[PDB]
Amino acid sequence: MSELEKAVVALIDVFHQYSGREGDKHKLKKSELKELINNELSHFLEEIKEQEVVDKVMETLDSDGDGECDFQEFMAFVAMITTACHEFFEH
Amino acid sequence: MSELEKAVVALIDVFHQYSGREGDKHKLKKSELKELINNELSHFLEEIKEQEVVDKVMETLDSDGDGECDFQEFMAFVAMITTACHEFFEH
Ligand SMILES: c1cc(C2=NCCCN2)ccc1OCCCCCOc1ccc(C2=NCCCN2)cc1
Ligand SMILES: c1cc(C2=NCCCN2)ccc1OCCCCCOc1ccc(C2=NCCCN2)cc1
Ligand SMILES: [Ca+2]
Ligand SMILES: [Ca+2]
Ligand SMILES: [Ca+2]
Ligand SMILES: [Ca+2]
Repeated sequence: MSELEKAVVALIDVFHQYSGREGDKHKLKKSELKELINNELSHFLEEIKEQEVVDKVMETLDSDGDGECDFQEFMAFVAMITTACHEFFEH
Repeated sequence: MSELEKAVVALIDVFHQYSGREGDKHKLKKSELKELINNELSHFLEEIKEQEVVDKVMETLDSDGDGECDFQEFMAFVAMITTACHEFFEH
C-alpha cells in the first residue's frame, strides 16, 4: 500500500480507536474527542484541560446538532487540521 | 508523532509530490491527478486509462471551475476515498 493508502487507513483507525470507548460506538462524544485530541494531536493542538474548550471544538465540529462527532464530521476535522499543518500553523 | 499526525503529514506530502510537477505548483492539473490516482491509489481505485475517466474525476473534484484540483479540493477527495474505504468499498 502507498503512503496515501496507509494514511487513509490511519484516519479510520484513530477514529474507531476513540469512538468505540463509550456510548454510540460510531461517534465521538465530547469525552472521546477530548482524549483523541490530547493523545493523538499533542504535537499539533494544545492540550484540552477545560470543558469549555472541548465544548467549543465540538460546537464547531457537530454539524447535525446531536452533540457528537460522527465519521463525516471527523473527516471535516481532519481537513481542518491538515489545512492548518499545510499552512505551517500560521493562522 | 502519533499515527494521526503522521497521516496528516502524508496527505500533504502526496499532494505536493504530484502538484509540483507541472504548471501551477500548488494545484493538480488533470495529468498530475491521473498520475496520483494510478501510482498512489492503485489498491483503492481502478487505474485510469482513458481521458474521459480523469475528466470525470476532475469535474467532480473541481469546485471553483478552474479545471484543476487545489489543496482544499484535494482534501474533499481524501474524504471521499476515506469514506469509501470506511464503508468497506460497498458503494
Ligand atoms: C509538512 C509539509 C508542509 C508543506 N509542504 C509543502 C509546502 C506547503 N506545506 C508544511 C508543514 C508540514 O508539517 C511537518 C510537521 C512539522 C511539525 C509541526 O508542528 C507544529 C505544531 C503546531 C504548531 C503551532 N500550534 C499552534 C500555534 C502555531 N503553532 C507549530 C508546529
Ligand atoms: C479499514 C478499516 C475499516 C473499518 N473499521 C472499523 C469499522 C468500520 N470500518 C474498513 C476498511 C478498512 O480498510 C483496510 C484496507 C483493506 C484493503 C481494501 O482494499 C480494497 C480496495 C478497493 C476495493 C474495491 N474497489 C472498487 C469496488 C469495490 N471494491 C476493495 C478492497
Ligand atoms: Ca462513542
Ligand atoms: Ca454530530
Ligand atoms: Ca501542478
Ligand atoms: Ca479547482
